[PDB]
Amino acid sequence: GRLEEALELFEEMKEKGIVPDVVTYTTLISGLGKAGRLEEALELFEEMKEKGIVPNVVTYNTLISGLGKAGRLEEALELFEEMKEKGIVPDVVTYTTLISGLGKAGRLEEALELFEEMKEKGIVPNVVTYNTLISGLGKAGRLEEALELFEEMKEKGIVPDVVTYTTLISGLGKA
Ligand SMILES: [Mg+2]
Ligand SMILES: [Mg+2]
Ligand SMILES: [Mg+2]
Repeated sequence: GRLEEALELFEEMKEKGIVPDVVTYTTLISGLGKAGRLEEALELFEEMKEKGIVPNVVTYNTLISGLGKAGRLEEALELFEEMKEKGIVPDVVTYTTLISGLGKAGRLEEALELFEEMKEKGIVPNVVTYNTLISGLGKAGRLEEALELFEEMKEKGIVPDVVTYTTLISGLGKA
């Protein structure tokens, strides 16, 4: 939790000619993210790329999570495209965050497109992914597609929970 001290040592090591590496940057970017200090995490991320330190999936996940949380979806999507271009493979956490963020932003057609894509890449969606999409479809009156996803999740052995059922029961009832 002691971020201002960690940052002090970080500055100290650079001043002593000890070169930070991907672990150093990751730890700090994560800590900064969790501390609300997203802009500072992003500055460290820029810096690590200038120094030739290559970010990894943990780096991208942390920033995308932070940006998604903050509603900064255009920038979260920029990082997502960048990570795929660098051949850093996104994982279920990356997609969940984006589909959730695009969810909350009511950009539902884009969330469904990412959902399609994650399945093409072999990333297995989880109950959170399905719940977000089914909720979004449910609220838009797109009941038939919500029911297809509900059927799909059961078929894949993802077990629905009470919010999944509520959403659908609500739709069938008031629609
Ligand atoms: Mg920036
Ligand atoms: Mg940029
Ligand atoms: Mg770019």
